Amino acid sequence: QQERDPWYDWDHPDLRLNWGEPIHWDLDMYIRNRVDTSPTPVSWNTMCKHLF
Amino acid sequence: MLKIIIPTTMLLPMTWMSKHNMIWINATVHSLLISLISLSLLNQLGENSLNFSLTFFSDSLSAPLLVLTTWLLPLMLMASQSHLSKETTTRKKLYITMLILLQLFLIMTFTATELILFYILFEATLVPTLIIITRWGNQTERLNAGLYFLFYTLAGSLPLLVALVYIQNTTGSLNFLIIHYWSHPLSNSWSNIFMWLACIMAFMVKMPLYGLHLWLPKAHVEAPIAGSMVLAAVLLKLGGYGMMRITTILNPLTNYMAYPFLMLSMWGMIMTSSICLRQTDLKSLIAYSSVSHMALVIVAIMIQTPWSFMGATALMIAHGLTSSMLFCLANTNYERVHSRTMILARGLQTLLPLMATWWLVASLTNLALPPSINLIGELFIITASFSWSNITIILMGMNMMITALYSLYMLITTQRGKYTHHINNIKPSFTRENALMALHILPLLLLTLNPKMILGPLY
Amino acid sequence: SGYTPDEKLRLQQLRELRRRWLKDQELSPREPVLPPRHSIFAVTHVLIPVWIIHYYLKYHVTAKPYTVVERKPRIFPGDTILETGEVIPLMKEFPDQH
Amino acid sequence: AFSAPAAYLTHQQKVLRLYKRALRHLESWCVHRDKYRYFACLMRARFDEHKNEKDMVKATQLLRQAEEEFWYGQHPQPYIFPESPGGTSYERYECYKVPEWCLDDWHPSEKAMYPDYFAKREQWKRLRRESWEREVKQLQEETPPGGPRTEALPPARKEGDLPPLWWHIVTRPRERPM
Amino acid sequence: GFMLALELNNTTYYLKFKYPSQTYKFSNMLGYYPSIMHRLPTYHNLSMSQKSASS
Amino acid sequence: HAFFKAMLFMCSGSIIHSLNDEQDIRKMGGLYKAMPFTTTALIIGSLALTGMPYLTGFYSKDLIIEAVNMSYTNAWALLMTLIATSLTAAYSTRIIFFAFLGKPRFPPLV
Amino acid sequence: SFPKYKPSRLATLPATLDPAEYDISPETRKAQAERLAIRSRLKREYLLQYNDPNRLGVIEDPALIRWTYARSANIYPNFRPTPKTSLLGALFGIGPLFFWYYVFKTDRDKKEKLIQEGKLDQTFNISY
Amino acid sequence: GAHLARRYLGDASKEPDPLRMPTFPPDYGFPERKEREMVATQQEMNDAQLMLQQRDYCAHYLIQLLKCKRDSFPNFLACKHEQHDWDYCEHLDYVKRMKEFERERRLLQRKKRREQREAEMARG
Amino acid sequence: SKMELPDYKQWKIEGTPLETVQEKLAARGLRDPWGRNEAWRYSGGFANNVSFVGALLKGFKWGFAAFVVAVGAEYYLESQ
Amino acid sequence: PFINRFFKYLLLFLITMMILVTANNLFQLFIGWEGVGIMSFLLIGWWHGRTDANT
Amino acid sequence: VHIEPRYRQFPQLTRSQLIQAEFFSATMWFWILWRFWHDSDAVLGHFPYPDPSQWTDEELGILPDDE
Amino acid sequence: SDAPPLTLEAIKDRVLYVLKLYDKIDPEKLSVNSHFMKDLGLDSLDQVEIIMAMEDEFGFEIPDIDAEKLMCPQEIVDYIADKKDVYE
Ligand SMILES: CCCCCCCCCCCCCCCCCC(=O)OC[C@H](COP(=O)([O-])OCC(O)COP(=O)([O-])OC[C@@H](COC(=O)CCCCCCCCCCCCCCCCC)OC(=O)CCCCCCCCCCCCCCCCC)OC(=O)CCCCCCCCCCCCCCCCC
Ligand SMILES: CCCCCCCCCCCCCCCCC[C@@H](O)O[C@H](CO[C@H](O)CCCCCCCCCCCCCCC)COP(=O)(O)OCC[N+](C)(C)C
Ligand SMILES: CCCCCCCC/C=C/CCCCCCCC(=O)OC[C@H](COP(=O)(O)OCCN)OC(=O)CCCCCCC/C=C/CCCCCCCC
Ligand SMILES: CCCCCCCCCCCC(=O)SCCNC(=O)CCNC(=O)[C@H](O)C(C)(C)COP(=O)(O)O
Repeated sequence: QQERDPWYDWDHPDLRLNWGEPIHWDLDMYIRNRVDTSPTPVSWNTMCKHLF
Repeated sequence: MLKIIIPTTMLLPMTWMSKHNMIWINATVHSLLISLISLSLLNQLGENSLNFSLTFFSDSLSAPLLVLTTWLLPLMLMASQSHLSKETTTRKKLYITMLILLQLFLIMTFTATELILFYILFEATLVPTLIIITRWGNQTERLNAGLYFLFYTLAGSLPLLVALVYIQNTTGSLNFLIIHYWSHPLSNSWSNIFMWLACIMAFMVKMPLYGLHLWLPKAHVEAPIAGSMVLAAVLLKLGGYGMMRITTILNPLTNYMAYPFLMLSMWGMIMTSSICLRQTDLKSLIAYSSVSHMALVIVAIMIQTPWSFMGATALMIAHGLTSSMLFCLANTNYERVHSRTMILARGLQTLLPLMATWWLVASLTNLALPPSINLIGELFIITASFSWSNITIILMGMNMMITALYSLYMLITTQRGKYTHHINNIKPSFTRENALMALHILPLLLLTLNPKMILGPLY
Repeated sequence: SGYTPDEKLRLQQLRELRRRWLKDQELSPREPVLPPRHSIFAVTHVLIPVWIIHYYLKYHVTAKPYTVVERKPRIFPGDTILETGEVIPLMKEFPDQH
Repeated sequence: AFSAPAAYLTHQQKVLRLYKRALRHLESWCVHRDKYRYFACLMRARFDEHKNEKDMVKATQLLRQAEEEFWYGQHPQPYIFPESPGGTSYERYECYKVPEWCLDDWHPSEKAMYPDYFAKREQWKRLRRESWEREVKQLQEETPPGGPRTEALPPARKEGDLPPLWWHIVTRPRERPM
Repeated sequence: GFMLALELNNTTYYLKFKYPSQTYKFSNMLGYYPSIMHRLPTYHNLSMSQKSASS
Repeated sequence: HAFFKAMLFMCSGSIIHSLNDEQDIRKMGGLYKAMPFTTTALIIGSLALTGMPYLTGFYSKDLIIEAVNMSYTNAWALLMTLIATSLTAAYSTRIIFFAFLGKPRFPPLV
Repeated sequence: SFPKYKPSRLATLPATLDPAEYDISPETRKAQAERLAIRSRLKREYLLQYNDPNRLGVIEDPALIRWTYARSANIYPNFRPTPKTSLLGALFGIGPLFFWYYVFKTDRDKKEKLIQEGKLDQTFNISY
Repeated sequence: GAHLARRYLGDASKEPDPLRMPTFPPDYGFPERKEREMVATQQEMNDAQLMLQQRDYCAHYLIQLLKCKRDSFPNFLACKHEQHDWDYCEHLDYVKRMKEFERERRLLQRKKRREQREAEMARG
Repeated sequence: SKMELPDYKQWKIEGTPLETVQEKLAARGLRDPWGRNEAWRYSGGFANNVSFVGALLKGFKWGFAAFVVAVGAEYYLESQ
Repeated sequence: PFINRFFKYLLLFLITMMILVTANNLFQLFIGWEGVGIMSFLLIGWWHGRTDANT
Repeated sequence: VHIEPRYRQFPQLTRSQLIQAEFFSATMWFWILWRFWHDSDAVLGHFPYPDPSQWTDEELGILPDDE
Repeated sequence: SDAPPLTLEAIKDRVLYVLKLYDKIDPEKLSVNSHFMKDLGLDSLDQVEIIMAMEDEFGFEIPDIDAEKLMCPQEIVDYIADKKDVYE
């Protein structure tokens, strides 16, 4: 839900969801209080190498 | 102890003879008086138990359980009268009759001096609970929930009956005092192994042990609020009480028959705590919480140390109070919005601040914030397990972290954020609901002030 | 580019209505209609609490052994003891590395 | 946030959005104002160099190249306005926002204070109750048979009509409610 | 440290613009510790607690 | 450390409140003259954090460094301690240069 | 020209870096038009009840109901015992139990053997 | 340090080992050595409750400094002569330790070279 | 209270680094149409500011004077 | 609008920190430990309508 | 005290804040100079660090490479 | 206290100030209803720069979809007033 457009007029602003639209199976994992899959400046598989 | 039994039997015709508009008032007042009377049972001795007669006795393990039962009756009465307003007078009286009969059976179960009488009462507690669930539940899943609740219990309890009558034919008595004084060790044979299993599995399924708990989410979600209160607060503790009673005759066989149940308890504790992290129904989360806490209680009973028994007693009392409070908190929102989905109604702290404070205190006691009796029990059990084996701390440690995570997840999902825009029927909290929450929470801290009253006979 | 006449007109009407609502949110002068010594802090917040604490420690806490334990006071050469009156000798004729 | 979106963006819209993003990230890199002005003028010259390309294929190829360069050279910690969706004060005052329908449940003693405010509230409620059916019927008339195709709403056209679906836009809580 | 930081802050006044190095990206993004440790363990834990424990 | 760390955060809060709840240093200009007392306090706190002689920071950090140097210890730990105590002065310098020196970069409604 | 960015599961591909949105077809434009039409129709259906003066309550959402029902009640009816299902169930439900059993049994056997030989340093171990 | 570079890069054979030191008898090279004496009694040190680490050979100066500090309590700037005396004693102790380290290095270098050159004499 | 914006025509890039920026963009054929919007950051009381070393030695003169007079008093106070 | 609550919260944190600091047994120290932890949790999410604060 | 916005001008400063800032900067610098004048050993070290090489073998007791 | 209660007159004054500090717009020829494309002869990039200049002046960003639409100073002032709940 972090990747959704924050400038859109969502029915539920906090959840960034619209009434009646299909809900992802793993929505509770993605509620943006939680796991974030948003694109990063540096690639994955490059951050891991540097950190390790 | 007929001075407590007889007043409840009098609650029965008092309810059935009351005016149509005074049943709740009369039942609540006299239930509270009976609780005050039962408060006298806390004056216990240091060496033996209070032996009232040939039939009833009171120990330092059963007195807090009796007090909890008698205190839980009025709270259930207050919690039930909201959603039963449109019901007819006769059916309301029948509901109160079911609750009174359940209390009477529970009171007699915790003080029976013989194991067969204890069995008969501990099995008689089934009928009122099943009737309540299947008659006054809301959804069509209540019938299946009642079937699951009945058969899971009976399939464990019938071998216990066979084992009990066999033991009485062998040793000549089932009286608990005689059983304790004339105890003899159990050899290592297949007959003794199956006797152990028959004496243990019914209480295991009552806790319930992980893998045998599938009935509990169904029954505790599909029941009405009073049913959920009494199922979580008192009826799960029958297994723990019975297990601590029966383990007297199971030594030294337990020394190795406890391994599968210990592994199941620890790993399934981790699993049920993890399950609580992805739950869309708010009541199922509280049910799985109960499963995790009861797994801890099972571990404590199985390792058989004084510290583990003290921790088990304290944890059972604390969990009863906390889980009943959490169920009532969820039922308030359900009555407001007629849905159990957790992410439907959000930002409720903005609309209901005092109810948010009650939510915060309940979820703080759920995660065992010190010096609550929840943490006293949990820490005693953890220390006993560490003495049993130093590697349990890892599993125990993981559980503590997970419990905090899902408790605060529930709190943040329900109370914080922004209120859903379309829901405009969230009325202010009634005085009844606030009084219910206060009567749940104040005894917890009061008991924290004097913790030797819930630490059991091993104190 | 820009708005269309429909959007411009709808924004105009909504803006007028919203400003009317915001104006209506204002309070008239009478709106909050309410229906019908110097050093006393140092007495009720310092003196009174320390009276209860000192009484509780002097006559209740110290009525049992090992409840208030104080580490023994340091003793130095050339000191004299209050109770016994014993004096402690000096310190072994310093080599005087002046 | 106020306008209804379209089914897609156009090429010039994408170019303008990339231009704004690049200017903002360059300002993030160039902290000082004179250096920012220098490099912003350079960026504008670079943008308007290829302004006159009549081959749309090569225009989109250049846009793709520019987006790739921007992603490689973006600021990892760009400046965000405090109330923008990533700022330090983005949703700070959302907990103070209370919907207007909550006032319907105030105790009469609470409503005894503020009589004129509640009189105005009653007037507004009567206005909404009178205008609802006209709004619904206007929406019914102006809607194509195959349902609406955008999220744009029609305005009021008649004598004393109101723009349909206005109550929850007009009666927003506030931006600084408490 | 004072002198080196002063030099590296004075050079920001120059009209020169160069893309950042990987050392700067490591320092600014906190070594990518929150970028990886707040996404991989949480994802695997929650996904396993749904797919395996519950279902 | 309690003293100067708390006062450094307090000066940061003062700057944040004055500039309409802005926290980014890239939009903080020349506050050396516009904020004389805040500038004085932040300079004193930065000098104490860096263990300037005879200040509060010095009576602990100086002894800590000189006791790390005269002990049988891991050599890598000593090297990292020295590099970190250089980076401390470097970060403190960054706040002062960016927040207090130069020309304004905040919105024009002062 | 510049180093390339490769997407991952927990760090996805940006929209401006997606080749599929830079080579478009009128079929794609038609699909976007249909998507916007469906979204707008759902939005209008919601807003009609949202602004209704006589509506008191919770506006029911069939999407939320479908989500919860799929996550809870629709799972077992759509379950088939397959080699994958059987292997994953056996592994994740059986392996941890015997792993922890082996660990705890080994630890306690070692402790008991040490106790038998009289060398465990149980001095001051009053409480268990 | 230079001793660390000498030990970890140069010949570690003739470099003293800080953990295993000394390796030579205390009276090896010296004809006679005075026994290092102590000024403060064990009972005095116990009564003053110094520390297990401050009970070194300079403990008497520390006792004097502590007594002067307790006597001159409000004037916390009067205990300078005693503090200087204690610091001087500790400096002399550190000088002695440096000397011990110095002694160990030369003996190790001298003994090993002398025995290897005697082996060289025996090799011809 | 009740204060109006200054005249917009007093903002000139004349004599500020914006001058230099304009010269270097003129050397390339470009132009900077926004310098006057940034001229206020250099125009008035923000014209000049101290250096890092100048900031660090903020109150050194007064403190040094007090230190010197106190040391002199110490030196001709031990003559008692 | 809730400054009184904020002041009460700050005071609560101070009390728990004193309990932590003066504790003589491990149970009292743990009480102070968890008290300051809970107080910091409540004070970090002071603006409870903001998702990042709760996170 | 009332200070009004300026809109692109240097903000209004009251005499007291500059007086306080200068006073505290001056007192810090005076404290540093005074405490260095009276406690220079705390920064420069107090006792001379000796050199091992200049210690004679007589006081260090090493044999003349013969025994 | 905090910042004063921003009014429509102040918003318009600041918008016109920023627009008259623009070198590509003549001061006197500019009016509160002047169109950016028709009357003033600016392209899209100049409009983007003007939107960014407005953002800097008021301290808050404007979404691109909303920003594209404004064409005259009246639209900018109206959008700012509607955003910040300015009614007087
Ligand atoms: C005399 C006896 C004592 C001798 C001590 C040592 C003697 C040498 C003296 C010189 C010491 C260092 C002097 C400066 C160092 C570099 C300065 C610098 O900034 O360079 C710019 C450059 C980046 O500049 P930029 O990104 O264009 O600038 C940003 C913009 O200007 C945008 O600007 P902005 O506003 O964002 O500002 C950026 C910011 C931040 O700038 C950066 O982003 C880069 C930060 C670099 C400084 C880091 C210093 C601490 C390094 C600790 C390393 C720990 C181990 C790491 C292990 C990594 C393992 C993967 O710049 C600063 O704030 C100043 C930076 C720090 C200045 C003061 C440095 C003091 C500490 C070092 C001197 C210590 C003196 C006392 C020593 C006492 C020893 C007993 O960074 C570097 O290239 C040099 C950093 C050193 C990294 C070397 C690591 C090796 C890389 C290759 C790996 C090979 C892998 C092999 C195969 C592996 C297979 C597994
Ligand atoms: C899903 C959750 C359900 C609840 C979990 C209930 C847990 C029940 C587990 C029972 C625990 C132990 C039962 C028997 C004790 C020992 C088990 C046996 O494997 O140990 C060896 C036994 O050796 C061999 O294993 C023989 C048994 C092999 C046949 C048993 C069938 C096990 C297959 C698994 C079926 C699943 C059972 C549960 C159904 C759900 C010991 O060697 P031995 O010394 O000789 O026997 C000791 C008895 N003596 C002294 C009289 C001789
Ligand atoms: C000891 C047993 C366990 C030890 C820990 C192992 C890993 C624990 C895995 C925890 C799984 C929890 C799943 C659900 C958590 C709640 C969801 C969640 O927190 O999402 C991530 C959430 C949001 O992300 P942000 O970056 O803050 O973005 C905010 C701006 N948008 O942030 C978090 O809370 C992530 C926290 C996860 C940390 C797990 C990694 C820690 C591992 C520590 C190992 C090192 C041990 C230390 C050794 C010390 C030396 C003796
Ligand atoms: C800090 C690091 C980030 C910086 C990296 C970014 C680098 C990008 C620089 C190079 C990219 C370009 O210029 S790519 C230029 C692409 N060329 C075309 O699209 C030709 C057709 N013209 C049009 O479509 C419109 O006229 C339009 C031009 C949009 C104006 O719109 P108005 O006139 O109607 O307002």
